[PDB]
Amino acid sequence: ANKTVVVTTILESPYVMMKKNHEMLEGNERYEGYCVDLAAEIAKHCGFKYKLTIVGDGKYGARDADTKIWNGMVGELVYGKADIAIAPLTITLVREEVIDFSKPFMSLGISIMIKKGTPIESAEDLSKQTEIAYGTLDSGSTKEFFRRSKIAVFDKMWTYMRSAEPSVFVRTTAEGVARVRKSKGKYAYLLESTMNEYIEQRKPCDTMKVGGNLDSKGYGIATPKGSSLGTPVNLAVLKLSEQGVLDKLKNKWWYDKGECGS
Amino acid sequence: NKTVVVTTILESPYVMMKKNHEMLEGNERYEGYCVDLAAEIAKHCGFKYKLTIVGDGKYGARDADTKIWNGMVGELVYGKADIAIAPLTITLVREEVIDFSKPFMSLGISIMIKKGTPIESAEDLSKQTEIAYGTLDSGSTKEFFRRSKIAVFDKMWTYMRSAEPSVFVRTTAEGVARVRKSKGKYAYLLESTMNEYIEQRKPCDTMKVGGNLDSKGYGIATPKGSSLGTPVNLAVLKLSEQGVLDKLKNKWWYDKGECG
Ligand SMILES: CC(C)S(=O)(=O)NC[C@H](C)c1ccc(-c2ccc([C@@H](C)CNS(=O)(=O)C(C)C)cc2)cc1
Ligand SMILES: N[C@@H](Cn1cc(F)c(=O)[nH]c1=O)C(=O)O
Ligand SMILES: N[C@@H](Cn1cc(F)c(=O)[nH]c1=O)C(=O)O
Repeated sequence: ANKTVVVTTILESPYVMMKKNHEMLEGNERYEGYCVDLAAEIAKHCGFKYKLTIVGDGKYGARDADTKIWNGMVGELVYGKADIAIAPLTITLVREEVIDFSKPFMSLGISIMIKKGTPIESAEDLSKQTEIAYGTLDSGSTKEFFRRSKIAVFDKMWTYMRSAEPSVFVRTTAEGVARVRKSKGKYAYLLESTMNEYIEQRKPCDTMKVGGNLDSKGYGIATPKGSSLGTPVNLAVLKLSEQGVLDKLKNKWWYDKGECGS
Repeated sequence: NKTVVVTTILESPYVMMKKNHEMLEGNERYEGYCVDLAAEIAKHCGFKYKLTIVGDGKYGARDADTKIWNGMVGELVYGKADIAIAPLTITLVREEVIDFSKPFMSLGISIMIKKGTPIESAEDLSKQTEIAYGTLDSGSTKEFFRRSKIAVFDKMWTYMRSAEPSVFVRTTAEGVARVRKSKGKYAYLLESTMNEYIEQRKPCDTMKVGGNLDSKGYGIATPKGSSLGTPVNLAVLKLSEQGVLDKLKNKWWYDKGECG
């Protein structure tokens, strides 16, 4: 019979955030954001009840080279702890081999965040100098993009980042933002364009996205391989796209209440 | 195994007839982004294939009366082709009847005008009557307008469906020619990918205006449940991650730009 769907997700703004009065709230009511709204829409169109659960290790999902064990949200799906992931989870080949993904609900590419006034306009620019350090989220699809790239500029960037001291990798997007804001232009952060565009709209309005994106991809709703939820969830994503709901939700969480002007 | 029958469509710069194609044979008759993409997918999946241009020259729509699918979608649904490798938009009604890979290219509906036309947006088009406008007479753009509940787009559809003479065209080439020859009195609604290609082609007399009206993707399609779906999708993800899709886009779009 019908069972409550366990949703794995991650505290990443503005996708899932603690509500102001979270300390006296319980269950799903503790959270707000794009993916909270998206989970409600998907659940409504698919006819299920659900419980939002923040991934224990705070990771997206990577496979350890030695143990072959998956961590993060991907791990929660692979090992049967969650029924679905509704999060800014990038569709990647290695993940697609072990979990199912809907068609993407949001587009993005790796991008560059600078402190305003930093003399950098492109990845090439970063790669041709050493005064400004740069890095990525310490686990996830961005780091993997650099590790795997055969493109010379990106390989050069990876060769620098992997050996940089102190480490240029950060544990959370928030840590990356802090490092940009505090480093007087001497750190630049490589992060997904969606997060970058969100942060550019937040006080104190001291960061900006520069240059084109380094790649082009999408976030997808993920389920364990072969789950019966996969098909209706995908149809729901396509419906929400075609109805304009995904556009409305992006505007709601990114731009409608932006803090850095119009 | 056997030779995979690929349905596709003549649409620049995805599939085009080569110069001197009349003395060429088979796959060698054709060139373009989807020709290259088909070669890459087939190499990764280890199959031989035959490119075939869809008989009716359509993308795929379901007749409201007979419920029969035409175009490339129809070729898959009725067992005439094994796979479609083309700028085929992923849509809900199609996803219900065929399988799609993850998308290989992003696009949105967009506006093409003859340069100097006093139009900057869909809202602009919707608020006037001097300039006619239309879409490809079958496909996802037409369906977008037919189904939209957004006020500006519904207003546009209400005009287009009843316009006389017809504002709909059989091919993109026909829509572009109509823009070019109508002295600013016809604007064309078409996918941003095609728009951006045409904008950089002689005679350089058209431009894209405004933002895109939606955001979606093209996918590789197979008959529902086909065993080809899984390896083809993995191939699309590999080509994406390797930077090959970007290389192919750069090759077929901005490399052949003729307008500076
Ligand atoms: C891993 C890659 C193969 S990928 O990310 O899946 N695709 C790569 C390719 C360059 C690309 C990248 C991004 C997009 C893209 C386009 C639209 C969207 C959303 C708004 C809608 N997705 S959809 O499938 O078209 C829709 C009908 C629901 C999300 C992603 C489309 C194509
Ligand atoms: N979406 C990524 C995780 N992720 C998140 C970010 F904000 C970022 O900048 N880079 C990144 O890899 C994934 O799914 O691994
Ligand atoms: N990709 C569409 C077909 N298609 C092509 C175009 F060039 C266009 O402008 N509009 C459109 O619907 C589909 O798959 O129906």
